[PDB]
Amino acid sequence: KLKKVLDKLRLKRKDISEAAETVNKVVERLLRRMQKRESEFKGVEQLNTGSYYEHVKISAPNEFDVMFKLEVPRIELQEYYETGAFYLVKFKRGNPLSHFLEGEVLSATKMLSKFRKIIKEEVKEIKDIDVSVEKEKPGSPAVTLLIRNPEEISVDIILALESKGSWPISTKEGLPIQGWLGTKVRTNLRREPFYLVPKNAKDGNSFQGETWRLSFSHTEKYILNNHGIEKTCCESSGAKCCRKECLKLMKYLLEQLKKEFQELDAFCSYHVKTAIFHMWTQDPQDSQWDPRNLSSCFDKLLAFFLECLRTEKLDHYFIPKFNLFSQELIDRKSKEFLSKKIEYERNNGFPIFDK
DNA sequence: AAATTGCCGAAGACG
DNA sequence: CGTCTTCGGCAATT
Ligand SMILES: Nc1nc2c(ncn2[C@@H]2O[C@@H]3COP(=O)(O)O[C@H]4[C@@H](O)[C@H](n5cnc6c(N)ncnc65)O[C@@H]4COP(=O)(O)O[C@@H]2[C@@H]3O)c(=O)[nH]1
Ligand SMILES: [Zn+2]
Repeated sequence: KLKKVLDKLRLKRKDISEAAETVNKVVERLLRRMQKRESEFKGVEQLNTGSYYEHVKISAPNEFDVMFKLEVPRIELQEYYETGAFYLVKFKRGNPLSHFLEGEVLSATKMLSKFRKIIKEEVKEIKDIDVSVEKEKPGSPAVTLLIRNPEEISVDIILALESKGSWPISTKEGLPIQGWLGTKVRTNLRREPFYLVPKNAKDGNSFQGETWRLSFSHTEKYILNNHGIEKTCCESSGAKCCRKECLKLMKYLLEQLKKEFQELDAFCSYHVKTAIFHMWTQDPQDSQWDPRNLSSCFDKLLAFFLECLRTEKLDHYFIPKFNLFSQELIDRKSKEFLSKKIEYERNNGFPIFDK
């Protein structure tokens, strides 16, 4: 049954070819524009991120996430209150970024506005492809493209500051992978740079326009590609596990529920991905994720998610004091609403999987 | 030093 | 299952 759902969720090679060809053409053109010439974003490099490049994209290849990352040396971070995730950026000259300053502080809003303006002008010159820039979203770090290939494809272009220093201390007790992927992996991952994206902290019913947010799309991608306690997990001379399949089933469940209940707008795939990371830490043995145990693994994930929902607590995997299910982010009656919907599908063999 | 190229793992496709 | 194929990612090369 779950097996038949996964077959339905599996992407088609022909759809992947058509979508990728068009997406890569458009992105490459955008990145080229950033490089040339008197652009403040001149040194940006591309990193592909999110569901599709993690191989956990379901149903259709119609959503692509890409980071344009700018190394900016000699920055000092100041934690915006005690959020753990949000920061203000200051500088340790006649530099490319001096006009994005709001006093001594590097403004996320200003920098993102220019970045978006450049993309809009470049997109206007694309004539062989039907692509447009979607309207700006409140507190989004993304410049979102809309492509008609003729099928609809969304591409999020995410500006990110790259910092080569050690990660901010709010992450010190995050990434608890020591009994799973191990201490050498954790240490090496934490020696990689960290990123800030111009997503603003929500302060009441407004946004703080200078704040940036930590991003670990890079570490997350590595983990999804290197997810076993055994090095050969899912390799050609190793054993297939069901970790990713279990994540797909969960994303699907949430996706289907979101399509018909508007009171679930505050929930998203990132909550599901965060939940399963915790599950992978809780159950690190590959033997616990044998494909023969898919049903029980999915049920265990469901139970864990319901418990996060009920206790109003889902710790960011990298920033443990940052609660994705705080009352401030998601109202209590939204969590109770999702709770009842999940229990129903769980007690009725997921009729919603039949669309 | 932008752009090309080699190399192969991940996973879809099909028997 | 095994074998084949395409795509993504990386960095040496020029
Ligand atoms: N592409 C992309 N979109 C993002 C990201 N963060 C947030 N968003 C979209 O930006 C709009 C405002 O974000 P919200 O905080 O209101 O809603 C998000 C956020 O709560 C959380 N979420 C999603 N992704 C993350 C990541 N990567 N880290 C931490 N929290 C995350 O859940 C909601 C998910 O909805 P979303 O598709 O992200 O839409 C957000 C809103 O459009 C981002 O990093 N990358
Ligand atoms: Zn595996």
